Amino acid sequence: KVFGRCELAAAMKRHGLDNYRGYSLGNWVCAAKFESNFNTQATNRNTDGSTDYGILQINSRWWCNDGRTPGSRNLCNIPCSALLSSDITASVNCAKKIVSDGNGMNAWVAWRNRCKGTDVQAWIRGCRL
Ligand SMILES: O=N[O-]
Repeated sequence: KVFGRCELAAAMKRHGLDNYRGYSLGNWVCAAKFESNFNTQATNRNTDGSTDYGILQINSRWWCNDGRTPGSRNLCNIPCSALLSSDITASVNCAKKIVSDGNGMNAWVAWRNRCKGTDVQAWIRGCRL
């Protein structure tokens, strides 16, 4: 499913991401835009053999099992295909564990390079929240 900007913002708020670990809703919307273009079916292979999955591009090196990343971890205890659902519950719950892991949102390269230090509030502008 390809989410609209305000539709995603509302689902993320519903799921409790707004100000989670001090990151405002705009940060998560900005990250999702640049990681997956709001597409739940997004997948990208990494140079090391692992793969990023879903709207928040969660990677199989640590977080999920995709049956093809030998010697990796499954810290969110899920198949990576669960991250590709039209329902973002599994992605949001895994994102909460990632952001709590010590490095905050710097875990997302696209956030660090494209969202961090910018006016992220612009991403929830005009939305009925
Ligand atoms: O993602 N472990 O194959």
